[PDB]
Order: sequence, then C-alpha cells, then structure tokens
Amino acid sequence: CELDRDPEGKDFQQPYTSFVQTKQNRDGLYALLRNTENPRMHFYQELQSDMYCTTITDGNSLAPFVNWDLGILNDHGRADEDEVSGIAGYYFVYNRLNQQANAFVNNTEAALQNQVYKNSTEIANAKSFLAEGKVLQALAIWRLMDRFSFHESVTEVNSGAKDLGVILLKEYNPGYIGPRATKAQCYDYILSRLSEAIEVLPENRESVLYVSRDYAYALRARIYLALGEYGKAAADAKMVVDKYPLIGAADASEFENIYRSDANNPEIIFRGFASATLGSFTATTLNGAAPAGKDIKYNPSAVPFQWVVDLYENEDFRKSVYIAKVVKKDKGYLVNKFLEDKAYRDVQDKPNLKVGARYFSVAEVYLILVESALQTGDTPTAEKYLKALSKARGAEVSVVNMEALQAERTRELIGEGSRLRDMVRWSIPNNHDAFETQPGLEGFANTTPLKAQAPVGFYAYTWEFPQRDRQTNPQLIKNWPI
Amino acid sequence: QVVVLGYGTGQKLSTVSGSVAKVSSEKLAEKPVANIMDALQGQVAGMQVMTTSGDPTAVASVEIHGTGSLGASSAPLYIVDGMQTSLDVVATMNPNDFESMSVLKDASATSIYGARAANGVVFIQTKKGKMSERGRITFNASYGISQILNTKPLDNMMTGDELLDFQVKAGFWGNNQTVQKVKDMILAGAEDLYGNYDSLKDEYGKTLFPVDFNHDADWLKALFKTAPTSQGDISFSGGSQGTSYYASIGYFDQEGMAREPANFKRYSGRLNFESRINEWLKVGANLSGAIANRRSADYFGKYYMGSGTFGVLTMPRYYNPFDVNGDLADVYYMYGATRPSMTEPYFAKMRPFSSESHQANVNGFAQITPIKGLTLKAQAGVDITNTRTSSKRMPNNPYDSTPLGERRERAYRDVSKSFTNTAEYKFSIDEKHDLTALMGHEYIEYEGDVIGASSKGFESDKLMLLSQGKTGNSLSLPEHRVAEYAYLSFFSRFNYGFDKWMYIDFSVRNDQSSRFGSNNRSAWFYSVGGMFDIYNKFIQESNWLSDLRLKMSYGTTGNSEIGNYNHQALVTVNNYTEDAMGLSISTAGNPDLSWEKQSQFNFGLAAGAFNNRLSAEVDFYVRTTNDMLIDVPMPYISGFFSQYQNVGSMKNTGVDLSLKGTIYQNKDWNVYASANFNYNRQEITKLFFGLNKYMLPNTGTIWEIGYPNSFYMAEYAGIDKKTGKQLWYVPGQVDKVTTSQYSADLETRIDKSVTPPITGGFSLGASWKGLSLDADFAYIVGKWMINNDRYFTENGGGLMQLNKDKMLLNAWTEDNKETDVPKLGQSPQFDTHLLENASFLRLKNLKLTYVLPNSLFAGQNVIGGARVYLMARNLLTVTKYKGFDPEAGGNVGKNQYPNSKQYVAGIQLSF
Amino acid sequence: GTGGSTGTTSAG
Repeated sequence: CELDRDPEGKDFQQPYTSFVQTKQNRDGLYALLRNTENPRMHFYQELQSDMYCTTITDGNSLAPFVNWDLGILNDHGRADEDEVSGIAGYYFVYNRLNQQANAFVNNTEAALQNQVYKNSTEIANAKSFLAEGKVLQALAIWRLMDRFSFHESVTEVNSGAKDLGVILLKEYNPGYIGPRATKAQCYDYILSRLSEAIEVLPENRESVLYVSRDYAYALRARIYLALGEYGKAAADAKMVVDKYPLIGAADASEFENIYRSDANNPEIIFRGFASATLGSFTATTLNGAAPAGKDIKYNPSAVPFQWVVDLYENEDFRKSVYIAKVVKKDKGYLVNKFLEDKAYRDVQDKPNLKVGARYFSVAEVYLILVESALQTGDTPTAEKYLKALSKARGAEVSVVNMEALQAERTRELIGEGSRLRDMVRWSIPNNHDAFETQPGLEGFANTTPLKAQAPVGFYAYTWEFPQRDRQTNPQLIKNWPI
Repeated sequence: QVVVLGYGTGQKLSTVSGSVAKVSSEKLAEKPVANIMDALQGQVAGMQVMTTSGDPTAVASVEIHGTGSLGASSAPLYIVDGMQTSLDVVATMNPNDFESMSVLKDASATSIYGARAANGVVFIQTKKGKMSERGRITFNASYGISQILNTKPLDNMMTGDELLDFQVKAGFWGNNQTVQKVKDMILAGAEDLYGNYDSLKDEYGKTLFPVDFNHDADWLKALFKTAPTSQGDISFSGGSQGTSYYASIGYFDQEGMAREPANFKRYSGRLNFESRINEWLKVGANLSGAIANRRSADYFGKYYMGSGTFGVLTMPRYYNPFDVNGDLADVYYMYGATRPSMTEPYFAKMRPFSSESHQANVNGFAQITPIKGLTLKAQAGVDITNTRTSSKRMPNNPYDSTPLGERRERAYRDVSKSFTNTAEYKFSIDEKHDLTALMGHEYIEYEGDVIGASSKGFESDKLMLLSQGKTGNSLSLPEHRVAEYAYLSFFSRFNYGFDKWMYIDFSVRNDQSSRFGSNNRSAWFYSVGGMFDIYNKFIQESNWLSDLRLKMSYGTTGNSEIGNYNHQALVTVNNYTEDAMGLSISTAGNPDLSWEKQSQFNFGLAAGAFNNRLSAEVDFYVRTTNDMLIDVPMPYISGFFSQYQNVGSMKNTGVDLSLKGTIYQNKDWNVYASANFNYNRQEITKLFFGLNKYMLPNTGTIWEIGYPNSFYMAEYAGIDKKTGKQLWYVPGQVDKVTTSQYSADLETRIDKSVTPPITGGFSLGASWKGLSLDADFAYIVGKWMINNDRYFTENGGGLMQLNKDKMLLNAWTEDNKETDVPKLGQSPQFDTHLLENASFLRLKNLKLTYVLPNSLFAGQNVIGGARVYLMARNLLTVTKYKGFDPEAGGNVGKNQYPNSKQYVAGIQLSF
Repeated sequence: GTGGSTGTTSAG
C-alpha cells in the first residue's frame, strides 16, 4: 500500500525521470539567471567608488552609497515580496540562484546515475547540461565571495572574521543553519567546479544564450585575476581572446548603432535572451532617462566627476556612447552605457528604454590579459592587445606604463561595477573631497563630504551580512566591528 | 447507557474514564434548521458552537476546549456510525434518523483517532429499529415562518428631512445651496434618467415616484421578508427473530428571510438493515441518499450600496423603491447614477442560479463470533457526491452595461472510501478480574475534482446553450481543480477491570498519511486513563450520597489538518525563450512536516446525591499544543520568502462543570433543570526564532508570549473640549498623554482576547399530564467584536451620501461645545471605539408539546397515538451589541446575515 | 444587488 500523492497540475522537486524534464528545468534556471545577474544589481558597487557625485534631485536613495554613510549601509536593503533591492537584495538573489543550481545539478546527477535516459544522445546532452549547471554554481558562489568577504589587505576586522568567507551550500536546503567557511575552501570549491566543467563542454559555441566553455575560460580568468595569480590568468585568458572579433567602426554614429544592438554586436560571449515582450528591463538608475513624446529626457541622480571625463579623449567613440554630454540640454555629462536598444521597442517611433542583459564581453578578456602580461613580464603581447583595444575604439594609446592600463580599464568598464574591486587591488584610497565636479555644470551638483573616511585597508569596502541573518543564526560571525 | 467510543462494542457509561457527553434523541429531533450542530449550543459542557450566518446553507463552527491552534483549523472530527463526513454532508441527512450523539473530548476517549482527534470528535449514531411483533409507522409534518431577530439599529438613523439638512450644512451638495433648492430641482430631476428608458418613460410621476420627501421609505421591507419552512417524514421501524430494519423517506424545504434568494431543499431516504445469518455470522448495511438543491446569498460580508443590512442602515430615506401600490418596483434611483439600480427580486430574476447535488452513502459490515469471546469485524464504506451547478446572466435587459448574456456550468465529484478491520477479545481471568483487548486496521481515502466551462455573448433567451456563444475574443479557459489524500493506521486498546471499583484502559495508535512530509511519515500516539469508584468500595452506603466516581487520564494526540500538498517544493512556469517552457522551484516545501502534536492531562470527578436526584460533574483540564504550523518569514540563505514549518507552543487551562436536577410537586407534575459552565484561559508559550511578539500581517491581532492572542489596535481617549479633534492614547509615556495626530506607531495590544473564555447554558422544563414545556438558554460572555458598519454610519467626513446616525446632529462646533462626538471634517480610524461587547444570552427554543391520551384511540386499531407541538426559536436575546446580531461573525462584524427567529407548529402521527 | 463597492473595511 503506497500512499503518497503527487499534486495534479504542478510538478515538484525530485530526481529527474526523463530528458524533457531536464531540458525544461535548465531553461527555468537560465531564466532565473537572467533576473539575478542584471545590470540593475551591480550599480551599488559602482556608486560606492570615487567616480560619482550626487545631484539635487536625489531623495537620499543613492547618497548612502556615494557619501559612505555607514549607519545606513549596516542594515541597508529589502527583500520582501514587493521589491527586491539593496544589499539584502544582492544577498537574496545570489543565494536563490545558488540554491536552485544545487537542486538542478543534484537532480541531473541522480538521474544520470539511475539510467533514466533511453538513448545515447540524451546522455551526451545531459552531461553537458550538468556541466552548464556547475558554472552557475561557481558564479553564484564567486559573487558572494567577491562582495561579502574580506581582502588580504584589511587592517582591522571583527575578531575572527579575517579568514572566513560565505556560507557554502552544496545541496538544496532552504532551512540551513550553519557556520561560514574559510576562504581556501570556498575558492577551492569554485575552481573545482570550473575545472570539472571545462573538460566536459564542447569546444565550439553552440549558442550565445547558453553557457559555453569560452565563458568558463573567461570566468576562470576573472577569478584568477581577482585572487591575484597572474600567470594562470594569462594561461586561461589566451584560449578565448582570439576567438571573438572586436568592433568595426569609422565614426561614432555607426559605433552607437552597432553597440546598442545585441544581435549585431560581435563581441558578446554570453548574454541572456531578450525580446520585446519577454526578458527586458529599464536600467535607468545611472542616467535617469525617461521617454518624452518621441525623444528622451534626462534627470540624473548621480553624475561623474571631472577626472572621469578628463581620462576620455575628445575624438573617442566612448565619449558619445558610454558617457554622454546630455545633462541640462548638452551642458553636462552622465553615464549613458545602459540606455536602450533599438530592437526591443513596440512602436519604432517612440522609445521605452529597454535593454537586455549581458554577462561577459571580449574587452574584459583583453584587459585581463594585458594586466596579467604586464605583471608577469611579457611586454609585447600586452602592448599588442592594448593597442588593438585602443585602435578598435578610435583612441590610440601612446605608451603602456601600468597607468595607461588603469586608464583603459577605467574607460571600458565604467558602469559595470568593477571600479571598487580594482580600487581595492591597486591600493587606491577614496579621496572624495580632493576631486572637483564639472566646471560646466555648477549648482546641479553638490559638494557633500564623506560621512566616514575611507583609507586603504578599511573594512567598509566589503559589505555586512544582512540583519535578518545573524539574528536567527547564532553561528554567524559578522564582518564589521561596528 | 452504553457508549461505543472508537471501535468495538460498548462498555458502559459508569466505566469509561474519558469524559464523554452523550446527547439523547430528544434534543436533536424536531429542529427547523438544516445544521444539526446549532441545536447543541449550551448542552455539552466545554463545547462552544456559533453559527456565523443566518443562511439556510450556513454551517456552524464548533470548538471544544478552546482554540487549540494559531495556524491550523479548530473544527472537530465528525464521524457518522463509522466513516467520517463533513458538515455539508450531515446537512443532507434527516435528523430524525440520529439515535444519539456522543461528544468525546478528553484523551483516552479520543486518542485512538490519533492525528485527527486533537480537537475532539463528535460521534453520530443512526437508528436501528426495535424487534417486535408488528412494525411501526411514524409520520411527521411541520410548518413554520422565519423572520429577522431585532430591528434596533433602525431606531438611531436619521430621517429624510434631517439628512437633507445635515448634508446641505456639511456642504455636500453645494457651497451656497439650500433645501427647497436642492430638494426641488437638482435631485428631483430623476426624470432626466427615467426618460431615456422606454419601460419607465411614461410612468414617472404617474405610478412610481423614485424620490419622495413627504414621508420616508421602509428599506427593511424592501430588503427583508418573512419566509416559510416546510418539513415532512415517514419512517417504518420493524424487526423479527434476528432481522431488524429502519427505513425513512423525508423532505425539508427552507427559504431564506432576505429578499436576495437563499434556499435549502432536500429529499432524502435511509435504509438501515441488520440481520444475522447463522450462529457465527451477522451482516448489516446502512444506505442513504439525498437530492439537495442549495443556493446562498453571496453579497453578505461585502459592502455594496443597497444590499444586505448595510443597505438597510445607510441608504437614504428620501429614495423610494416601491410604487404607489406598496409593492416593490423593478428599479430605484440614486443621485449621479448612469443607470437605474435594480432591486432585489429583479436582480434575482435576471441572474438565475441552480445547483443539484446527488449524495450516496453506502456502509456495510460483517461480524464473525467463532469462539465465546472473540469478535472479528470487517467494515467497508463508500461516500459519493456528484454536484452540478449552473449560473447565467440574462441577455437584453435595459438596466445593465451590455445587452449580451453569459453562462457558466460546473460539475463537482467527491468520492471517499474507508475500510476498518478490528478483532476484539474479552475474558475474565478470575472471579473478580476482567480484561478486554482490541486491535485493528484502518484505511481512509479521498479524491475529488471540479470541472467548469463558461461562455458569453448571447443575444437570445432561448438560444442559451454553452456551444452558442460568440467565438473570437469572447471565450476563455476552463476551470479544473483536483485534490486527494489517504491515511493508513493500526491501533490497539486494552481495558483491564478489577471487580467493581477500578478500571484502567491503555491505548496506542500508529498513523501514516499522504500529508506528512517524506522524512517523518509514521506517527505514534498513546493514552492512559483510569476510573475509581469510591462509593462501591470506601463508603458503602450513606443517607445523602448515592454515587461518587473519580477519574484521571493523560494522552497524546495530533492534528493533521495541514494542507494536502504542503511538504514539497512545487515547481512552476518560468519561461526563458518563446518556444520552450521552463520550470523553476517556487515554494521550497520542507520534508520534516509534522502533525501538530498536542498532549492533554485531565482530572475529574462525578457525584450523585439523593438517590440519583441531583447530579454533578467537575472536570479540570490542561491541554498543551506543541509544534503548530505557521508560514514563517525566512532568512535570506533560504532564497525564499517562507518555509511553512512547525514552530511554537500554546496551552489552554480550564475547568468545566455540569449540574442536573429534578424537582416535584405531585405524582403527575415533573420539573427538571440543568446547567453547565466552562471557563478556559489560554496562553502562547513560544514562537519563531527567539521572538517575543509577532503580529500577523493585516489581520488585527498580535501573538504575544504569555497572553492569549488579543486585539492589536489604537486606544481611544475621546475628544477634547478646546478644538474638538480625536485623541488617541500613546503606548507608554504615563503622566497618560494623548496626541491628536494618528500614526501607525500608536498601536498597542488591547487587553481583550479574541476567543471568548466563558461559555455556558442552562435548561429548565416541566410536565403535567402529557403537556410539557421546556426552555433552553445559552450564553457566551467575554466576546468582543469589531463593528464595521459603524465606520460608515457615524463618520464625519467622507462617505457623505449615505444615511448617518442621529448623534451627528450634536456635532462639535463653536456654539455647541459640550458633546462626545468630534467635528465634521475628520475621518475615524479603526481603533478601540469600534470594539463592542458582543456577550449574549439567548433563549434558544421554547417548545410546548402535547401527546393525546391513550383513551381517545380505543376502538380504532389503525392510529396508535399523536403529538402536537409549538416551537419558537430565538425568541429573546439580551446583549449590549449594536449590529443586528452579536453571534454573526467573529473578530469583525461586516455586512452580515443575521440569525433569524422562527415559529413552527407540527404534528406527529404514530399510526 | 451591486453598484459601487463603497469600502474602507477591515480584514476578516
């Protein structure tokens, strides 16, 4: 007498019994990765850097991040049913992706062990599906280790929170009460997942929308750079950098017309599916754009400094696409990288400012390889690839001298949330008061100093675990001493 | 008496240790409503029952020994001579077939229905028919009327000529307007609305007047009526050598008192049969059926302008729904209306509804007695319900949005089945020792589904099939829902008795179920109990004491009224591209989902004096609930917003007592009385991850550790005589200080509990020469209720077009500065001044019967007797509530269906 | 009857 009943009308979580169940759960995992790793979730690492100043129209929404107000950042965020945003929103979305990737990988392994697939093509595909899930496990753990764990240069911490990392779920467990793991176990687990996933995936890229082994090479290069091991980063970035071509343009208009488009852009390694009705969003925090009739109005809540514009040459293409002099009807500069896409609108005349999600590009691999070759000692490949990236955008670099690298990495990865981690690695302090705003835009900005001084080795570069955690969990050690 | 508690044959009633309460067949029969539990308000001590609506299709809510859970249900287990039922299925059974009704409420009575008997169990037993030389026929017939309880909140409302003055002084009609300028033209211009429509273009001002100022209209007669009730039955009871039968056919029609329709009508039949085949076998079958047609008033509990009791209170008196002949018209008029508003019989005519339910119960047992004491019983049962409802919306009526019509059809099927196999053995070891041993197996299974299909766009009244709608855009997806569960169980029970004075019983049960999570699916429950007869051993005789028994027990039970599918991580649709679907997890489940385990300790004693003249029984219970269910809020490492796990603890401590007595005056007079009482106080022991207080979102209550769950609102301190604003108290800051500004930080825990602690009832009856008279009273004291209609009938600003209270005429102003009501430019909030004392004392029924004497039927061999009776239900109610009914609701009294008083008269020919 | 849902009611 068996007496369990399956709910009619919905499926539930268990080891898989066919192949179409595996394929549909994999598509659901990719649609979850689309909303987890947005550009909307990475504006908080970008606004905390030494680039932005807050304008008057801000209602203290981005000002806790720019002015470093540590009283609000200790328990910032919200992850209720209504909205998911903030530090707790970041923690919530990457933990949700990690839990559902654990469920998918364990179910596909338990299905491959019990021989439920009927032919050889389903097995040869299910092994690749499992190898796709391991990369998403490693990515969702690396994001939490990047933003909720200390560097090796931090001076004062909580007593005992120097070595530890994030909590490491290996199985599906929404009621998990456990302690933090060390940084060695977490980084070994990440690189072990990527090592197991690289040897299984095919060499060619089957689709842009799904994980390829080029993405695994590029992600392992980024993690090896962020730890600091430069020779292994050059070993893992050289296998992918020559596969994808750079942009082709002669003037800024066709560079804008190609770069905003997702399908015609040739240098995208991995992006999410985006259509006019499914999978598009408005990333209008940095520029603050809005549709007005048939045009765009701009009311930005944070504008860059004058040193940010002064790194950019006037004949550059990124001067018209990445940042833009459109504030106050052409008087000021905002960040216009994530503005829109021409293909995702309903009526072709009026805009709606919808942009798809991109997870990697070849410019990150170029900068990784030039940096690792300059630190290792290989000057010619470093200068070759850096002059190639400079000639692709129309502004040739003069001399590679380990500062023009910082200039090009600043010019290319603006808006993507990489300035804070690079500021940590290069031992750069904040210096928010020593910089000046735009001379052409005065009064719309404000010279408000920092609430908390940020020298090198400061603990506030890495955030704090949320307040609902570590109150219900007595085995948790927080990061900040205050 | 002999009570069958659980399984196996009955023991006794002075031997059981578990505090059961047996209700005989006098208190169940002759009742004029559909629910059978409502006739037990105030009879069984420690069981409170409240019917929260006056529908014919309403169902009472029963709670024995408090509310045992904050998170799951509280209703008991209702089983009917074997297999269990719902109250909607006992409502399709004739109550003249019930022989008894025993309520089992303490452990070592309930604890062999483990994982289902945390809330007690009601055990309804059906009649079996007496073995005699010739059988007997009994023919019952009744007729009654039903109407609304009290019309007290209409004594406070304004008239038309007062409401016009208050509205024009408040500035609702205009800035410089006045009466005889507002009265004459701006709203007696309802001829501009009554002129567009052809059916009433030529009839305005001749045979119907929508706006009338010379005298007010009666909205109670426009929204409530006096409704009949009929009932009849024929029953044949017979027997012979070994074989015994009881058959019955009956009919019961009851119509609701409101004008919006709600009827309950059934035709039912029963055949109980039991016959022994040979020396070692006996078979039997209980068969029943019904064809029941329900309909229920849906717009009660919601606020719509002109319906319910909200429409009696708030609709202004200068509007008139009648014509000049005193009958209800098709439409009435409100100001600013685009279309005229339909009255209640026209809206009942334009929106038909028809339900038909076919119900069958089949119950069968076979019993084998091979050896002198052994008894092997096997019992099977099926319970089948096929319902089929249909509701349409008629085309081409002029007072509507569109001339097109809609239709919807639904088919329901609920099939339940149950198997029970027991083996009993009883034997005496010595001349003074005795033992009984029972062990058995049970299997419960339920599956049910709903199918529905809808269509729209019809243009004719005759061409209203469902395959004649309009295609294209006027067609939608069907409805389809499926639920099911199953239970398996093995139980055992040992009854060891000494010679006369010591009895000890010990029981155990194992339950597995489809609802429990996949890591702990097997549940173990036990109980131990004992009764000591102190009169038969210690004090052998006395002059005033005739019986004295003591008993005590301890047991563990559980409550598996958790959902069918609440332990598993449901995946749903999350698409990636446009061609293929995706599935993603959306609830996270938990495999460790328990059965909400509770444990009860009980201690009591029962005495009887003056040779069983007076009788008393006192009971003390401590009932501790553990592992309750709450949809908890989760930490962020879950990746979800809820987990729905087992946390918390509660305890209910209480005392209940019951007295019965008999008084005399002669050899033919006979007076008797009874009175029972139950006090029950509860407290919440613990909660979630080390919390102390937790308020459930937008409910109105708070769960505080150390207190019962109370009301969580603002305090009210009245108005001030300086500026005349509302002043709420502050939680803390004693000096107490009041602030005029309202914020959500002014809320605190009120010291008034949600469930009423003190519950009781008392009966008194007399009998002279076959003419008897009985009267039963039922009281609930300590019950508070939020009166929601007083949000609308006495607010100063906002909702000004409605009828108000009379106490807004004494509003605070500069020349009138000593009152208790605020100014007119405000908006009242939900606070302490809406909590009202809903404690009541009802006279449940007054019944005067008369059996015709045996000398009148002497030569006639056909008719052997007769009975006549008059009965009045809900004759009086004393309370301090202001909302037409204190019983109809709980935590919130909305636009409610009041309970109704009824007068029935009946005959019964025992021919 | 229907027509306007006239509500600022509390939760049951």
